[PDB]
Amino acid sequence: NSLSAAELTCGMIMCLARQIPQATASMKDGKWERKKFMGTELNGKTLGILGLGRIGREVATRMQSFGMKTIGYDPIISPEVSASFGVQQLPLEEIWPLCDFITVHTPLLPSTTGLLNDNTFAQCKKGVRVVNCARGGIVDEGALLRALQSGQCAGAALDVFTEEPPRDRALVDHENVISCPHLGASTKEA
Ligand SMILES: CC(=O)c1cccc(NS(=O)(=O)c2ccc(C(=O)Nc3nc(-c4cccc(F)c4)cs3)cc2)c1
Repeated sequence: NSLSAAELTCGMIMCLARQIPQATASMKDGKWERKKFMGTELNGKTLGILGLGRIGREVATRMQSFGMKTIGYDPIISPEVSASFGVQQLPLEEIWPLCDFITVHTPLLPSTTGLLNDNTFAQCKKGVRVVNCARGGIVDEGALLRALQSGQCAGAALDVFTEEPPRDRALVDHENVISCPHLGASTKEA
């Protein structure tokens, strides 16, 4: 249930940091491009977790074992509660500039549609990497594409889309985007 989505989320973080999907595609194309796929060490990097329910918490404790600094926001949870599972809660506007990675684990609500958009992408560190394994639309897909084309977002991992399967292929086809056909709950155990 929740663990299958959390596990996919953590797998997406790893794939963004080390470009494994892109590296595998390169190898199967007969190339050996070690320089192109220089990646990111996760230890010491900051992961922003938006939404601190069950799945957000599971992602947090897994990624803490990699030495990631886990910060986040959830308007239902108090900072004292989030501290108990190791997530430093800050106001959203303080979160954007600090994150190397951002992952969303909110319900899809009016307040969370387009949570990442043109405004908040601009508040991020240049080169932020974004994961959406929750619900399509939490990350504004048009804004995400603009951030990818500018370099403001260095990479994105999407398990979900506003339309499934997506009809607009701009995100899926982007070289810095990794994607899955909504596999979040696709394990035999789940
Ligand atoms: C563990 C504990 O003692 C405790 C204490 C109180 C309640 C619970 N219950 S819970 O843990 O199951 C749970 C359930 C729901 C939610 C939740 O609805 N979160 C949402 N976030 C946004 C959100 C909007 C904008 C930006 C953004 F980043 C996030 C919208 S709604 C969060 C946690 C548990």
